[PDB]
Amino acid sequence: YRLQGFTNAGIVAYKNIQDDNIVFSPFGYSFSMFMSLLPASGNTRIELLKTMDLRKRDLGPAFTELISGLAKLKTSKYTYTDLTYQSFVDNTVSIKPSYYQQYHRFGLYRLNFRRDAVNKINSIVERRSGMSNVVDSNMLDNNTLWAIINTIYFKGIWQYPFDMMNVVTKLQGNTITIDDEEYDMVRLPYKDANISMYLAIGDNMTHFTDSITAAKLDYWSFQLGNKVYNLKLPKFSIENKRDIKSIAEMMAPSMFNPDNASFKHMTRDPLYIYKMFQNAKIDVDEQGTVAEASTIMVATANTPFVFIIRHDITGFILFMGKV
Amino acid sequence: PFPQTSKKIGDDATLSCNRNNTNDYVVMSAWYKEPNSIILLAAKSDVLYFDNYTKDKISYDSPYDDLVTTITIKSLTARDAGTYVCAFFMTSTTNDTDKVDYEEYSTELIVNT
Amino acid sequence: LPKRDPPPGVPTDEMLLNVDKMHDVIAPAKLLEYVHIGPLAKDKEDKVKKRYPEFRLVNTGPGGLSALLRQSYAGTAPNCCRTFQRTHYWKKDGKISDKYEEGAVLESCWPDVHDTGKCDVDLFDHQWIGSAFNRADRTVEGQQSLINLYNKMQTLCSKPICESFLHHLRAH
Amino acid sequence: TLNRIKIAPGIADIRDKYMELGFNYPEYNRAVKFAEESYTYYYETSPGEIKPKFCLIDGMSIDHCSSFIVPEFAKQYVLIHGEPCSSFKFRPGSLIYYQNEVTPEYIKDLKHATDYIASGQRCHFIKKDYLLGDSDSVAKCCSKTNTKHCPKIFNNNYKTEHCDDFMTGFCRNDPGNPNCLEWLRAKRKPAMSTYSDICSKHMDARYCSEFIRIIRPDYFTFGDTALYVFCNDHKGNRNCWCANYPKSRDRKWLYYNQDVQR
Ligand SMILES: *[C@@H]1O[C@H](CO)[C@@H](O[C@@H]2O[C@H](CO)[C@@H](O[C@@H]3O[C@H](CO[C@H]4O[C@H](CO[C@H]5O[C@H](CO)[C@@H](O)[C@H](O)[C@@H]5O)[C@@H](O)[C@H](O)[C@@H]4O)[C@@H](O)[C@H](O)[C@@H]3O)[C@H](O)[C@H]2NC(C)=O)[C@H](O)[C@H]1NC(C)=O
Ligand SMILES: *[C@@H]1O[C@H](CO[C@@H]2O[C@@H](C)[C@@H](O)[C@@H](O)[C@@H]2O)[C@@H](O)[C@H](O)[C@H]1NC(C)=O
Ligand SMILES: *[C@@H]1O[C@H](CO)[C@@H](O)[C@H](O)[C@H]1NC(C)=O
Ligand SMILES: *[C@@H]1O[C@H](CO)[C@@H](O)[C@H](O)[C@H]1NC(C)=O
Repeated sequence: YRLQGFTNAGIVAYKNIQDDNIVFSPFGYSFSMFMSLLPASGNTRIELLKTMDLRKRDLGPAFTELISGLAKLKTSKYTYTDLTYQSFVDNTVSIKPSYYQQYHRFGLYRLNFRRDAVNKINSIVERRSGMSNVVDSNMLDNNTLWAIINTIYFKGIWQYPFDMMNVVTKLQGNTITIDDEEYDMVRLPYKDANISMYLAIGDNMTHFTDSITAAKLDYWSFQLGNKVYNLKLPKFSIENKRDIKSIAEMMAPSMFNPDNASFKHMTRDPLYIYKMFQNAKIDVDEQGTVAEASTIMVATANTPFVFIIRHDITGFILFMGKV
Repeated sequence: PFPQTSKKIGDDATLSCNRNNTNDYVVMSAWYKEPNSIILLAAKSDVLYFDNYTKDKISYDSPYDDLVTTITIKSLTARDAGTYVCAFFMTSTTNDTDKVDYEEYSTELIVNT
Repeated sequence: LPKRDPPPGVPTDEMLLNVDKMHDVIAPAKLLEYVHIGPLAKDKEDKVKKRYPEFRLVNTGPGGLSALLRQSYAGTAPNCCRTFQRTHYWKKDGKISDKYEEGAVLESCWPDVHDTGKCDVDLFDHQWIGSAFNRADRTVEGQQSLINLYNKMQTLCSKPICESFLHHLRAH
Repeated sequence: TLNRIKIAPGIADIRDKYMELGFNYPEYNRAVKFAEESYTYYYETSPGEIKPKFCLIDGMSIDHCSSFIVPEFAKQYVLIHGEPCSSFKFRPGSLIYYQNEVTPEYIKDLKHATDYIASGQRCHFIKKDYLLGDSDSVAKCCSKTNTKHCPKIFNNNYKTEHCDDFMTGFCRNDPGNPNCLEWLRAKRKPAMSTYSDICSKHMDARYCSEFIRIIRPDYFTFGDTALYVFCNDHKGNRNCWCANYPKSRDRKWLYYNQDVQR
């Protein structure tokens, strides 16, 4: 009924970043954490429901609006979106007969972690989506018995064609005052869709990135108003890869704990997770924008301007970062 | 054991299903092909297409009826001639409870000259 | 407190559509077909449900906007297979008819019923014999009863209807 | 209760307005993101559907949100049960979107305690084929005289049998319309049986000639018997006594056998 706090979980995951090279992907990280509610049970089920303010009667219908959002992101061909999912379960895992047809076609592919398990993970990623080498050699060790994977790909094209590139064009622009601060946010819409790419230039990025939120970003996406403007934008390429483990023990600690892992629906024997890792990307060209991201949750492994990509009405915060 | 509803070359291959219990609330309805294809998934009036499928080959001509889901595949093809996997992922909303109910009624359609 | 009035509505043809004067359109309908009508309230629901035992009424949209969905389509052989023209006849005070009348329950006949063979047994105890070669339905149930009728006719004729069958048996 | 009244109009879109619902209690202090409507949606909102800003209310006339679609193309649209939308009791048709710290539980307690929110479903149009009018309109465009304004399922050059019933009688009264011949090409048995009776009443007309050439090859038996009956009492014909009951330009007055041997 409401995927309200779902986006904020990824937003907060960006907040705890202390660096200067960011392509963070909130949608990829949040999707794996929320939908992992399926095998959770007992103590683990109640803790995640407390997280996102989901009353336990409301599980179920949450999946429905997610489906509506996934379909709504595809409304054309020039600018579209993609999303896939895939998990992994070992042969030695005592899978309940109920699950082997309840969600057989979703995932839960069987394999063995001790016979070229890295290659087994590899062969399924490229079929589901356009990812290339989300895996790494040191991902697995002697205690690996589970895995899970997410994926996002993007493609967009500007509304007003391009004309350090300076463009004289009619557009929406104004000045924003967060708190004793001055930025001139400039909206750059796309074509035949309702998604866009934003801009902002300033000096103290800490006062800017510490309050980024889908809630407040709407309040900044409308103060912009139509009037003739003249902006400059370069071509570049950004990169980021980091870790999420240290920022996860506050939300669902028991999933990592082998003693507190209450996963009693998929399987009865104990099982637990260790870490997770993320690899984000973005490219910039003249015609439009290209964006990409992925996520793994497995045992082991001045004056700049900020870019933000956002859907207009749904609120699914796509990749954000600084240049 | 449902009889195989059969149609002719390139016509309305109108398949159908049916649930048992009315008071149980449907959370999702999906249309698969055996064993794992997911021809298309849907919910309410919004249809989420999978892989290579759009409105030209399958539509959802029961968007304002919740008793039975039906499909109206046009321009029938030999590729479309196969086993079909209906789906009613079920849940109960009387009070707070943990339960899932996967009801399946697989139907076959055969096309020939 | 601001106050605003909705702009003047444009009444589309959906809203003026009436359930009556439609019985030359409702009767022609196949299985699992949603014949859209106007807003049908409970005032007419009982008389239309008896007039249409072949339809389950379902709610389509807001304001009682509904449409009669036909789920079963059976042809009562006592009339249909003998009176070829009547694809939909009524039952007024226990009598078959051809025009629409009030109160008379409506019943149609299975489409191309002579391609199905439902009334072959009833007809046994020019019109239906000519449907032999039009048996392109290829149904498993229909074919077995077809050859049952063919063998029975062949033997009973060997030992008017039989006389005509000899003429039909040129290239059928 | 409610005290703040700031409508806070925007610059990007005049429809986008931000009613600042500032109640007395500090946590009950939120500025919502709603929008109104003042457009004419001759264009399309989403592929196959239209989503205006009018949050329809239960117990109210369904004619409200059919205003905003431009006519002479709205004749293809029908309504459905929309997703549960909340409106303003003081702003009939206002549509509030879910964002910020506003939650359905928070507004549900708001509306239940004090009714400034009108429950309902968002107006939601679905495109399909055209719809049909009355019996006279069935007479008009099924007879292929005005091949517009009615569903293509009727205008499909006599492909489906829904308008078979009426023009059966119309063709019985007058076989003059060439569109009757097109319907004879539709390859249906009830149509052949009914009009062949008209053919058996008057056979000299040329309409019976192409009747033999169109549908008779499919159903030889019924046409041949009816033709045999006509010449039984009408023996004044000068071509129905050639190898017939009263015993090579036209074969309309003969069985299928006689022409093959010659
Ligand atoms: C979300 O984003 C979508 C795009 O993804 C936005 O919709 C676009 O809106 C713009 C501006 O209104 C459109 O741009 C212009 O649209 C015209 C193209 O034709 C349009 O009108 C046709 C009307 O046809 C009528 O009659 C035919 C029968 O002849 C019927 O089939 C129709 O239903 C109509 O009754 C439509 O068929 C056609 O689809 C278009 O709507 C034209 O003036 C210009 O060339 C220009 O393209 C744009 O086409 C819309 N759609 C798309 C896919 O790009 C939408 O507003 C956004 N939602 C928001 C902002 O809330
Ligand atoms: C950017 O400016 C920040 C301002 O402080 C922040 O905002 C004020 C209003 C208070 O809420 C305060 O607690 C916040 O921390 C500085 O903290 C920050 O260091 C500045 N950035 C850099 C890189 O120096
Ligand atoms: C399921 O259907 C069967 C078969 O008619 C019936 O016996 C049973 O009661 C149904 N279950 C319900 C209604 O819960
Ligand atoms: C079901 O029980 C829950 C508490 O467990 C309660 O909130 C709810 O109102 C109950 N439903 C009905 C229909 O009584």
